[PDB]
Amino acid sequence: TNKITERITGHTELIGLIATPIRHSLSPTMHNEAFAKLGLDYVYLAFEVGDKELKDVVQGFRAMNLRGWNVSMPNKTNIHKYLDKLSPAAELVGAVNTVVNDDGVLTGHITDGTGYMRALKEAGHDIIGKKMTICGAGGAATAICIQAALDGVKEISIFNRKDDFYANAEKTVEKINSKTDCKAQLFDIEDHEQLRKEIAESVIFTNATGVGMKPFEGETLLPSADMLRPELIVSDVVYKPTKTRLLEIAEEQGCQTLNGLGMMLWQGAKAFEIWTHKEMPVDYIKEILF
Amino acid sequence: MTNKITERITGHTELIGLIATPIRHSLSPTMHNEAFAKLGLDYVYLAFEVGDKELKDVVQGFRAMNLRGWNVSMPNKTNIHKYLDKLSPAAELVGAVNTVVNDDGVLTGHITDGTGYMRALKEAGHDIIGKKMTICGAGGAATAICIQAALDGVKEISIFNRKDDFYANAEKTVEKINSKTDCKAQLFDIEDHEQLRKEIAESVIFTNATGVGMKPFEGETLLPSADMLRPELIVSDVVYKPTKTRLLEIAEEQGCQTLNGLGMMLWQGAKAFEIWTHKEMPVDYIKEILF
Ligand SMILES: NC(=O)c1ccc[n+]([C@@H]2O[C@H](COP(=O)([O-])OP(=O)(O)OC[C@H]3O[C@@H](n4cnc5c(N)ncnc54)[C@H](O)[C@@H]3O)[C@@H](O)[C@H]2O)c1
Ligand SMILES: NC(=O)c1ccc[n+]([C@@H]2O[C@H](COP(=O)([O-])OP(=O)(O)OC[C@H]3O[C@@H](n4cnc5c(N)ncnc54)[C@H](O)[C@@H]3O)[C@@H](O)[C@H]2O)c1
Repeated sequence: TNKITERITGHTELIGLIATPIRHSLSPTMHNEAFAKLGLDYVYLAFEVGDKELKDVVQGFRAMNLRGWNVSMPNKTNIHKYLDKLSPAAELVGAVNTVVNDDGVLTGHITDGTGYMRALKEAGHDIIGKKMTICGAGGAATAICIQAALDGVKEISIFNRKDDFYANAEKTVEKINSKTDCKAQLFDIEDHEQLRKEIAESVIFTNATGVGMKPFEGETLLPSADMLRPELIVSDVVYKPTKTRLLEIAEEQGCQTLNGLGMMLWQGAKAFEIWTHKEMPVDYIKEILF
Repeated sequence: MTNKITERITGHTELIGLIATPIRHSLSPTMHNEAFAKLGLDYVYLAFEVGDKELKDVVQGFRAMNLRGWNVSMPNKTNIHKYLDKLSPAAELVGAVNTVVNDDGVLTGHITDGTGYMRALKEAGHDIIGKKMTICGAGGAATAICIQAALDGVKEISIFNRKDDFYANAEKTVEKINSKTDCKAQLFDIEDHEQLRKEIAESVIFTNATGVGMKPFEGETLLPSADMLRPELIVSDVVYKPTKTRLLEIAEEQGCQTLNGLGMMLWQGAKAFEIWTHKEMPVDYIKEILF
């Protein structure tokens, strides 16, 4: 006996993911499994789209009436030119990773920061009204620092090395202090004495850099274990490995820890809720993915 | 060893589109997604509501998206050549495109309905190559069939159609056939029953390529009387919903061998499937699932 098994028919609609490289992404599995579970007639697909293709793809998407899509490197900071509106965070961050189409009007959103903050809250970590020291000034750190500010974190000390992102960090600081009530400051990651004071004075220490992840597995920006203390919360955006070097040291010091699994899941949920006004079953998806 | 990921669509899966409007009740996506699943090809087929105002932006967007290919239907078949790079011989002579394939950034337009019709006949043991056909219709499907038929080597084709918007198209099709193929084509009024009787009597096959037999015209047929048919004559209809139109009902009763449009539909898909993947769609397996 043989019958129809494909849930994809002429009624099925598309949610995209446009970036490059991108085909190894886990996001399609996340959303497809989420749609399947909820009985939603959508499929999610990734497309290799870069600078040269971006304008055409978005015009194409409007013409195809797509409900929305994700956007990843190297399009996140450029896509606003082809959108109609931006969420407060996208406008403040200057990056878009999620687009939604409402009656032809394209609104750009940024869900990485939201996801990160949500994952903390779900993990039972309250950093609202408290201080955070964070490493990094890239796409993720920026979204985290701004969403954190917008959510009510009182103070953020940012540490980054003197590379291509330091100037972005400076903007993040300036953006945070001028258009937010959160107080932010930037420090060189090599300023180890300042790093010590900032960590001691923070309820959370967060890695938002590629350090800890390939090609830097087994490496941490943390110079010494004695900069951590038992009550300190230590988090990392990295989740492959499930325990970075930083999170290993953290456990050894008695700290409570959290890798990036939560953040990737909840940034997916955010996107999903934006497109469907439904809650992604994170616990279910989590099981399926890991 | 457990693997709950039951969804075969990942960041690797590529897209084959269908652009037209209306188009969401189309069966094509089931057809290809089932074929892809069965063969293990990492592809998915989706439909998009695309019409005149959206066509140019969509095709330009599929190029940017580097899609492998897509199907095209009403009302885009005759306008799409404008945004393509090359056309198959049949696509250029027909002037319509229903299938596009992207080879290294170069988009080629193909027309598979005529190909699908002829293939279905051959699979059903009917050889009309070098013979005469009488056909009813002057719409997209009839035009594709007549032109492909001529290209495949049909010797002569008598076309019948009512005096509606399509008659002018028929005349054009006749001219295309006579001037660029070795086939002889003539056009007659469908209400000229005596010419119809004669053409059918001189043909090896009689084909309906109009919407008569299909709702809102079920139970109805353009064939004025059973008298015009005979046991040897092959009678075919492009319609397959219903699977047995009044025409095929009458033809059967007169001892004729019949064939509905179910093969045309399957083999039109098969052709597309083959232009895109260079593989054979398993028609037999897909027919079980669909119908
Ligand atoms: N959990 C999630 O869902 C999630 C989401 C986004 C990003 N991430 C992870 O966060 C990390 C950074 O992402 P991004 O998009 O912001 O990257 P990015 O390229 O935008 O930023 C790179 C950041 O890491 C720093 N950096 C890189 N190499 C370094 C080194 N050797 N020493 C010191 N600092 C270094 C840079 O200064 C900068 O702050 C990646 O590992 C990524 O996988 C995780
Ligand atoms: N088997 C397949 O895969 C396949 C593929 C394409 C079309 N079709 C079917 O073939 C039929 C025609 O397709 P098309 O796209 O060429 O249609 P079309 O709208 O382009 O053309 C309609 C044709 O039918 C004729 N017609 C319609 N109503 C009539 C009537 N009451 N009396 C006399 N003539 C009439 C017109 O004269 C014209 O030639 C439809 O029923 C369609 O569903 C089947």
